[PDB]
Amino acid sequence: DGLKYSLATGNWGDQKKAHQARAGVSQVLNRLTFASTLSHLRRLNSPIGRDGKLAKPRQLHNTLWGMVCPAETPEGHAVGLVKNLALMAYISVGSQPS
Amino acid sequence: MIYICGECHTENEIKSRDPIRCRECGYRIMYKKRTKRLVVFDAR
Amino acid sequence: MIIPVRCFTCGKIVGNKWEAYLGLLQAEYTEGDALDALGLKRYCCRRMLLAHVDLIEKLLNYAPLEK
Amino acid sequence: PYANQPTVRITELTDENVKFIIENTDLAVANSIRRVFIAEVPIIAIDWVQIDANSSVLHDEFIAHRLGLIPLTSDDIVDKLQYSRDCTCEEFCPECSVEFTLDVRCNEDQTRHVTSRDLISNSPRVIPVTSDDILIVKLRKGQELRLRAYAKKGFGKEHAKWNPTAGVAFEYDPDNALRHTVYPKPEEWPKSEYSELDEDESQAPYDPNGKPERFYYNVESCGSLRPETIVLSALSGLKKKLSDLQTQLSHEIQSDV
Amino acid sequence: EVAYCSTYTHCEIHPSMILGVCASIIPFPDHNQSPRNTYQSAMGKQAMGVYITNFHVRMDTLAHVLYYPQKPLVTTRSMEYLRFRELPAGINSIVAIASYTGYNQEDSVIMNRSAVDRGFFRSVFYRSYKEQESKKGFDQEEVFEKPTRETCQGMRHAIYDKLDDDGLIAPGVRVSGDDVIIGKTVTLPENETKRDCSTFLRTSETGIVDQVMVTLNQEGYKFCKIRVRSVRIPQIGDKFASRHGQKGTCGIQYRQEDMPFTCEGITPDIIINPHAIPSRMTIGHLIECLQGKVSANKGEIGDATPFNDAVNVQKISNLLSDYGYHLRGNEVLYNGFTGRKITSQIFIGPTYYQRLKHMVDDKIHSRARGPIQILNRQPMEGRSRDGGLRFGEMERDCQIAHGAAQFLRERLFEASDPYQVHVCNLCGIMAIANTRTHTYECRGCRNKTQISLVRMPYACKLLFQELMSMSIAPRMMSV
Amino acid sequence: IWGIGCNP
Amino acid sequence: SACPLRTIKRVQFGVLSPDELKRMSVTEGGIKYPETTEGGRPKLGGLMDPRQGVIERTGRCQTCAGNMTECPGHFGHIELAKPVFHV
Amino acid sequence: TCPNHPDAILVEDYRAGDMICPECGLVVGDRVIDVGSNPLLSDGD
Amino acid sequence: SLKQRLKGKEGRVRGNLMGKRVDFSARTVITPDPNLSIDQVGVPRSIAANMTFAEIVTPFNIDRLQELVRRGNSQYPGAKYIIRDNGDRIDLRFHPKPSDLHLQTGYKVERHMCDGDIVIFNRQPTLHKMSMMGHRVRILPWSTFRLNLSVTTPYNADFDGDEMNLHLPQSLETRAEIQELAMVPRMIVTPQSNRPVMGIVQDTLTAVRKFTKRDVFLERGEVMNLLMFLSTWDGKVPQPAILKPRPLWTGKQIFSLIIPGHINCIRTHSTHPDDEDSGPYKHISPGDTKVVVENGELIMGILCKKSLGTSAGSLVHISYLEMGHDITRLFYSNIQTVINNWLLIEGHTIGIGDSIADSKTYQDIQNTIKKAKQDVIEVIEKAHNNELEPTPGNTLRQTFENQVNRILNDARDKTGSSAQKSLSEYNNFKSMVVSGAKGSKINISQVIAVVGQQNVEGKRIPFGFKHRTLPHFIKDDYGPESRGFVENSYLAGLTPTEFFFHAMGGREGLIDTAVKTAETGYIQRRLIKSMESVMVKYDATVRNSINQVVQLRYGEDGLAGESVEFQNLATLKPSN
Amino acid sequence: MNAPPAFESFLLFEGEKKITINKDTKVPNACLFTINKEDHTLGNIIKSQLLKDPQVLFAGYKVPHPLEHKIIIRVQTTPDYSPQEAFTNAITDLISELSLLEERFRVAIKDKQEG
Amino acid sequence: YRHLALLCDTMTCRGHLMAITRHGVNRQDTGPLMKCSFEETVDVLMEAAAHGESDPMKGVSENIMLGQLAPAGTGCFDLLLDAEKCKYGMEIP
Amino acid sequence: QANQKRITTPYMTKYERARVLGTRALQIAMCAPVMVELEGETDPLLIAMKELKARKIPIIIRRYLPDGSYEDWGVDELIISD
Amino acid sequence: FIGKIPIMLRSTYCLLNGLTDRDLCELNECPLDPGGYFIINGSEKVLIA
RNA sequence: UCUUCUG
Ligand SMILES: CO[C@@H]1[C@H](O)[C@H](n2cnc3c(=O)nc(N)[nH]c32)O[C@H]1COP(=O)(O)OP(=O)(O)OP(=O)(O)O
Ligand SMILES: [Mg+2]
Ligand SMILES: [Zn+2]
Ligand SMILES: [Zn+2]
Ligand SMILES: [Zn+2]
Ligand SMILES: [Zn+2]
Ligand SMILES: [Zn+2]
Ligand SMILES: [Zn+2]
Repeated sequence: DGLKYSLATGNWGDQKKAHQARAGVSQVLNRLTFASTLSHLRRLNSPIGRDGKLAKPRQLHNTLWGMVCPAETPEGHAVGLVKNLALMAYISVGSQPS
Repeated sequence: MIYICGECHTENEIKSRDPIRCRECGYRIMYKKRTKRLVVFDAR
Repeated sequence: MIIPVRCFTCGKIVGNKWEAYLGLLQAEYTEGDALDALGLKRYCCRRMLLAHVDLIEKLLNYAPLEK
Repeated sequence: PYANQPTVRITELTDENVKFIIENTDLAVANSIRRVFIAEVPIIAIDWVQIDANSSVLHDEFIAHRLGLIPLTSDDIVDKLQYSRDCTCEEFCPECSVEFTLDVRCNEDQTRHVTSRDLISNSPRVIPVTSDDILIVKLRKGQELRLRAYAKKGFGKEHAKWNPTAGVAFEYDPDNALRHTVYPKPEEWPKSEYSELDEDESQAPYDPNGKPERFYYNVESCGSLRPETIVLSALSGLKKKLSDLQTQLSHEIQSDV
Repeated sequence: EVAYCSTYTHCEIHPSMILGVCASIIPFPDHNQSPRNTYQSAMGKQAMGVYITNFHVRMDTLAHVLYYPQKPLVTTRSMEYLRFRELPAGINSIVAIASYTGYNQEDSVIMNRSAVDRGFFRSVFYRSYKEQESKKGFDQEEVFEKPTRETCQGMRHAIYDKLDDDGLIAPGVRVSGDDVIIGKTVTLPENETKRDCSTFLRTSETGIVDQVMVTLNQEGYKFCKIRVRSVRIPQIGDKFASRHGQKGTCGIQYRQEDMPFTCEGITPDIIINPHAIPSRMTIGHLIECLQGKVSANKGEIGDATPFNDAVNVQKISNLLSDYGYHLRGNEVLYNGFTGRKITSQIFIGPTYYQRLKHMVDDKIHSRARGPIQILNRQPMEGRSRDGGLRFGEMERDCQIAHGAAQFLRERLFEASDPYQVHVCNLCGIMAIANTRTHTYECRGCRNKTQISLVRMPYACKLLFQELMSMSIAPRMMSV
Repeated sequence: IWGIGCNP
Repeated sequence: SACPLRTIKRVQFGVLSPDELKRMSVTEGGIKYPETTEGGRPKLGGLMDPRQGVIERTGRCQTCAGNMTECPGHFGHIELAKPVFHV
Repeated sequence: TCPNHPDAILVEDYRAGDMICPECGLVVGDRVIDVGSNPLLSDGD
Repeated sequence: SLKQRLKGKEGRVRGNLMGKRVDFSARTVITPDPNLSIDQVGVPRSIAANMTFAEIVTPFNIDRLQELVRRGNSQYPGAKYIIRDNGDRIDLRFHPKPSDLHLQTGYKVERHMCDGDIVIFNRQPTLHKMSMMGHRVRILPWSTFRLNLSVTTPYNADFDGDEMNLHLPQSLETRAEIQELAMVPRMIVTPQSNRPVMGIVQDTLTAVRKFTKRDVFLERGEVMNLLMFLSTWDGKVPQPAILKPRPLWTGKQIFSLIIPGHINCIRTHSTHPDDEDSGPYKHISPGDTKVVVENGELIMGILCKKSLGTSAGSLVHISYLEMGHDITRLFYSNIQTVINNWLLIEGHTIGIGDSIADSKTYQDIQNTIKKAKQDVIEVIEKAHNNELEPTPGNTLRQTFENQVNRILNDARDKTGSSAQKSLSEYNNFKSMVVSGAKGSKINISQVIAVVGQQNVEGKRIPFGFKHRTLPHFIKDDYGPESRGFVENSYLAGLTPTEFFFHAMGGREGLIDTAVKTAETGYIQRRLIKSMESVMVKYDATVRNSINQVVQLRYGEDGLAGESVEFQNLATLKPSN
Repeated sequence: MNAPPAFESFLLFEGEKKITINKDTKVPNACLFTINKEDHTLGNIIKSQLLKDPQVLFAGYKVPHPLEHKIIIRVQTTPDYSPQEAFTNAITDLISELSLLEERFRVAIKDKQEG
Repeated sequence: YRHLALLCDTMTCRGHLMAITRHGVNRQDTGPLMKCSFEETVDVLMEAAAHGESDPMKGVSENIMLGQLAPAGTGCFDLLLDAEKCKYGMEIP
Repeated sequence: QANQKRITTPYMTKYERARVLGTRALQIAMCAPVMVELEGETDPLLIAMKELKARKIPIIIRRYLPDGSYEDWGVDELIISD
Repeated sequence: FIGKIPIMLRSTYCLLNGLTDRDLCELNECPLDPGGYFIINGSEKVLIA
């Protein structure tokens, strides 16, 4: 139930405690077009609040060359706060340091 | 009141308040058959 | 999903030409040569056959809902 | 104050194409004839479909649309047939319609291509331009399509299914002499197939007195009607439209006075 | 070369891989303005096409599938890995950038009605409705059956004839708005028989039932999903966009006779205003039209990788010059209405146009004396609930600026929440009032004579009562 | 996108 | 309906007197029962008081024949055992 | 409860939310639908 | 809590009292319609059928309302309800007794909305007063609201998925208020800037420039067709400007018939040479600029954004100020119809042939860029040798950036000017820029010559990586390409690094748009709340609700803002 | 949902007149003809033939709205000629032109085949 | 200039610089309901209740809230019927 | 106030014209007698416009000065803003 | 037994892993479907990074 | 209560 709840609701935490829960994770997949499905799967979400209008986290940074698509961002209140991976980008799964 | 079955595609008549299970396969996903009344389609 | 009857722009019947186009492609004709042989001359008609994606075969792969 | 006397020369006449030149005619008349080719030449095409069984991947309305677009031979019977609105009988009768019936089931493992040849007409004259074939739908094994359809007379102004022609080519003043189109760079533009100029000269010298005349046509048919018959029927139908206007105008003129 | 760096340690595989999935479908991205590529990335997510090949099996809410998808005539090499050829979203359309009748002005688009009749940009909309027969209630059982007006005390006057014995409409039956897709009945505890619990079609759906399925869900209760199919012929409100950020509705539809025609007989499927291009600087659209003309004539799908250096406009122009057309892609057009050559030569070429999910039928709403909310006794909100449009505070400020006091009063009081209250004259607090008994008395004063009727919005009455519950007394005195 | 004095 | 129609020309704001609250409230003796339901539905001296307001969209409140529209609702009072500061 | 029709069944309506006498069309009740609006576990809490 | 309910937005105080959801309102997508007049709006039939305006039965209109009652809800020009004297409402849909259908004076029949019904049209956000204007209703057979293109500028609406709200007044009093205060023709001129709000736009502006050129000559039949779409034509064909050899009218001659009444106006075309006024040919203008209208006739000049647009002294502004609002409404509509029907003959297009320039121009642009890069290199070498001297008030880094930016900007502008020289008369980019319909000289320059420097946060592209903009460039590279200068044009295509830098600039633009919307909304609301109650009393003093005198006379001269005009005193400047 | 039926473009609904003749008060010897359920096809031919007539001072056709189906034709003739007469004669001339064209097209067809 | 001068005059009318904020606007001695519509809301109402403030009902927002006709244009004046003129003229109906 | 010493503008304000025409039209719709002979005018608002042109509307406008006094201008006395 | 873990589609622990396209068609699952989403309560959910 | 779009 814990795993199922956190996936279904979109709140990352427990049922009793929503104070530390992070909303916006586990959205329903968009199936309007195959491109929408693919882009929804390859998506990054910056944790900066949408309500704050400070522009530094939104601007495209030089270090996003080849890791994140420069053009593909939502236009509106989340410009630059939602990003899509580039085609060749591969996020590291992780390894032991031993 | 004839339900086509997803798994084995065999029509099974089901009465009201009867379990939705297809005989000969046991699948629980049934489809209602196409209505007998006919609809005129304009080719337009 | 299936080759359209009657090319949209002019209206020439192009639905009878899909299998012939595929066969000519198998005969090692270039796509332009196959379009020329089929009689498609205006670029509106050639767009129909050249850009068609036959998804109905992929749909036919699935087993029928009723046998 | 009287109509110009037009002339016609037919340069090419094939099974699917007619090229002709109309001379000593106004531009408005020529363009209206071109327009009548597309929108006001009556043809018989399917307009009513009752689908009994459709197990194909394409949905029912998809099949109905594709059936409507299939051309049907209407060379001579279209003049005899009456519009469904004109016919006194309720719904459709052999005088006002033609009945097509299609029954195909795929029992072989190989995919069955439902083609226009599988359409069966009660009237021998109206056939789906078969005498390859237009593919209505492809059927997997165990999939069945059975339908019954009626075909009505109509013209392209209602729906494009009743458009006799594939492409009507209309061109006048092949070498720009009336300067109806002003080329920014005359040299770049390709010469017309009907152009009479030498290769050196891109445009003919401007003729202020000249007016549009000697209009060039190229009418291609879908096989529903003979390409000659499209032109003749268009001329006759435009003549009928003008005559109906004249009758109604006489009624109004007499009634007012 | 002239020495810049002699210590390169790595090399890029290809610069076009910086772009993502949605931006990779843009042809000639480097020839567009940057905001336009950003806008196309969002519009391409909303385009219509076959989303997945197993769409017949799937029962999804709000599924659109285009009749005749086509792969782009001008395609990027990176599109192959996105499987855009396999599942395209859009149709190559002969597009003329011209001002024809003024109906393509702003961002609108003139579309060919004859092409629309021949299947151009036709789509199907599937909507699935789910209902669960819940027996969890102690004495409440939501049985699936066809409700009967005489048998069920609670019922509705919408059409119930469609429902079969099981309470589920059979596939292949047309359903118009306000028809009963599923009939369900909750047995009513006899405190001392039936409150209707059927599900009704969304207004103006006007579709034919495609599939009806009956299963058992996770909870084990009987589950029924019904999918309704509606074909969607393009109209004069539907939104169409190219791959270069140019979005616009369909201004008007002209038949093939009315559309301008080339000498060959080709009439544009879509006419877009020339005024869209310059300010937006989407030259990629123009280069795509040129490459599409060359590709359709040559018979090879054109290459539009972002950074190529082997494909230039001049090379495409020469290639087109070989095929008998003007090198820059312009064509002499004839006016459909009169037949006269248009003096300017119009730029015509094939361009991949998409059809977005936003359609006028789904976005049209009208409200007139509909249901009201419980808490505020004000009109509902939303198209589904027949809600009225909100008259915001900015709107009321505009009306104040106009000086239209009575329209402001109608819109903010009479149209929304008219109400009447009885207020004691001696004390501003409202007083109990029995209209049928015709006795009106005020508590706290022991006064009956001095009571006055006051017309106020119900929201204002609620505000005053909420102030009273906070111990504030909003004593409204007529004097 | 033009210059420092223009627009971005 | 017999009362003349008047338009408010002045709104006077003041803190409600506890005595005035006692007199004005239709509920007498306060809300003695936390439960909202007695005799099945209605709990006299409870949170859901028939005299306080119209219930179920068909009933009539005891004080007036509201029929869910005419009645503006009527206030009730709770007599706190020991006084409490208002926030 | 149509005043001119003793014992008349008033048909419900969804468009405006009212019960209307079917034989004369009189609207009895103007806007009287509005919105029209776990008991198993435990009890009243 | 109670305070929580009242306090927040969407609470009782603001979300349910100051604004609230309303009945008799409708919303759908808007699409263009050049044929509709300025005041007309095209309403779909379903929206018109749902919305009803109650009409009182009078002895004059009893027959018409009786026919509407007989038609019922099903037939479109029908009546949904009958409201009797008692207040009883007879819904006609459910069967009404034939006795009930009978009408007498005092009954109120709720007819369906018909052609000519005044409605209020709104588009959120409602920034200014012109965003809610009263439109007459014309029912047309599709499901989109259709409004004239000139009316788009007040609403700031284009037809790319936009939507608008339709509110139908339900009483004769409020209908008269809208008719006489908020109708579109009455609000052509804004009091904000004493300029006309609405002007000829898009195809009609671009085509009016071409129509009004000296070159345009119209033959007899074309003049017939153009005059057919002129609503105010006297029925008299003007005598052609060229009687022989062949009778040929001129574009100005036909446009003079559009001009209302007798309006006198002198304006200048956008391409007016500065030296022309001083030198000879001042009145016989060689370039056909200097628009002059005498006695409501276009003597000379090429019309453009300045003459027919939203600016002070425009022909439309002089029409509203002199002729009145009604004749000006007809003026707008007639310009649109006649010019749009001429555009069918002439036509407009945008193609790649417009973007491409002569080879010599391309070589000149390339040479300018070469020498600019050399100059930036020289400045860099001066900075490295420390020969550069700091500008007063600036650090050496700031002064280096200043000089480098000056060099790059001068090169950018020079390349743009060369590109603009290359443009021919037939070039359509130039047509749209010159007419003012859309675009700018900057856009042409970027399309043809050089995109320009990409600046983020007011500086060249910053060093996101350690001391270098992108991993491909060498550390400590202050040269033109490294810091963001895009040498290639849009037609030529941006190199990959330039593509990323251009994306950075465009992202800054998008972010600025998104931020500005919210901040400006807050400012606007606060201003309105502070000054909402201030008004001109019958003393003509401007007082608030407390009756405190804000101003003794409005604007200190007691005049309204729309009537005033710009004028020169002419006693001030001259010498004694 | 609000789409007009396709047959509405060319079919007169009951009680609609194909031609209505209303005189023009502004100018002498001018009549304004309204043709219902017709399009540019008929209007352009009629206007052209009217313009060919020396006695017709003015002749033009206008479709008031593309969504609606109507033609308005304004004909002004010299005194001693009537606008209605000009309209009738224009229709007769157009019919004669079309008939002659049909005969010559049939002859051309017969000559092209087997010749 | 009228629109600029009006804002400047409203801000500096009282003799102390009145910011267009909750503080400056709400401090001015307007009606409590009008203050309630702008920002502070409930707190303004509580203070007004404590001090026994009375709303003059001369403001536009206050009349809008209570559903009465606003004192704005078309509400500044009150129309009265003219009996003598009603008697005169031709009373056709 | 007295009939003398009227300080308000002689011209009818736009808002007064709007409300007078609307009110008179509402009265005409309720079968009030119409002073001006109608030439086949059935719409109440148009008849009200005709009456306003003839200055026969039977309404007297009471203009409230900010000091609390009122000045009663008849519709006839006021100059029409048109 | 300590519980149930939702399974991302077409991952190694899903039933669809290592299945030929014909077999995916036999299960009425599209060969081109990317995977990478969980089916929780009948709806496909995607964990945004 | 959320998320996602549309301006
Ligand atoms: C032109 O201004 C409009 C309006 O100001 C209104 N609007 C839009 N979004 C918002 C928002 O979030 N908040 C508020 N308050 N208003 C908003 O939309 C603005 C423009 O936006 P755009 O720049 O995308 O318009 P294209 O230039 O893009 O037009 P294409 O070529 O696609 O048709
Ligand atoms: Mg827009
Ligand atoms: Zn089975
Ligand atoms: Zn074609
Ligand atoms: Zn028959
Ligand atoms: Zn009291
Ligand atoms: Zn009560
Ligand atoms: Zn009754």
